Amino acid sequence: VYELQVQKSVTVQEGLCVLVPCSFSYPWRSWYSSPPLYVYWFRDGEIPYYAEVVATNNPDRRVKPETQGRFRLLGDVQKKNCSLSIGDARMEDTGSYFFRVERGRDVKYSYQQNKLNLEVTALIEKPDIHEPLESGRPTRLSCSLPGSCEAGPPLTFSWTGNALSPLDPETTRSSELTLTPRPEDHGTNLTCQMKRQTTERTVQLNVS
Ligand SMILES: CC(=O)N[C@H]1[C@H]([C@H](O)[C@H](O)CO)O[C@@](O)(C(=O)O)C[C@@H]1O
Repeated sequence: VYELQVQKSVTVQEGLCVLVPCSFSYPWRSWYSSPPLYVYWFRDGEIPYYAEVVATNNPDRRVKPETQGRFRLLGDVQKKNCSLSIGDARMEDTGSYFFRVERGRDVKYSYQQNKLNLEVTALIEKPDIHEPLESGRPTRLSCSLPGSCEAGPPLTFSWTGNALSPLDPETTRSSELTLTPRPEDHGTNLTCQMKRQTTERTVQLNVS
């Protein structure tokens, strides 16, 4: 009667985020005596009674400062959803995790058989720049990053290149950038670095 559906292993590139689909079941008669349903995710081998949860829907339970905001329960727990969302992954997050349910004095249960193994790989993904290119046009660029979440603390950008003097010599921190390619700027390496408060992406210009 106590079942938990979730993949056993999961991978995420440090700094990015992933969504761990999860579903769970437990015996519940369903009559009006309806005490609240509290679920938790813990680090492997911790004791429910004394541990700060990595994630929970219990308003009284203290959450690990390290996971506050990065690990969040998605979906309605009242609808069998234990889906987890890990954001701004960190190497420290690597390890095993388990889910627990509690409802009334009777329902209490840790799914120690269905642990969740999380491996935090290194960040190899490169930012992105998203077809004009006319000498004298107000083209606007945008340097974002795939697999990113607005989980942790906002990212920081800084553009590099020789073609950064035609206009503002300081308004180049924004994610998006407006620029009118002045002629001389052709086949010039344009870069965009990023940090989470340092990977980059270099592209070659082309004016016509
Ligand atoms: C009897 C029951 O349904 N739940 C029991 C659970 C689960 O059997 C295990 O966590 C499964 O791994 O174990 C406990 O130690 C717990 O964590 O509270 C006692 C609790 O009564």
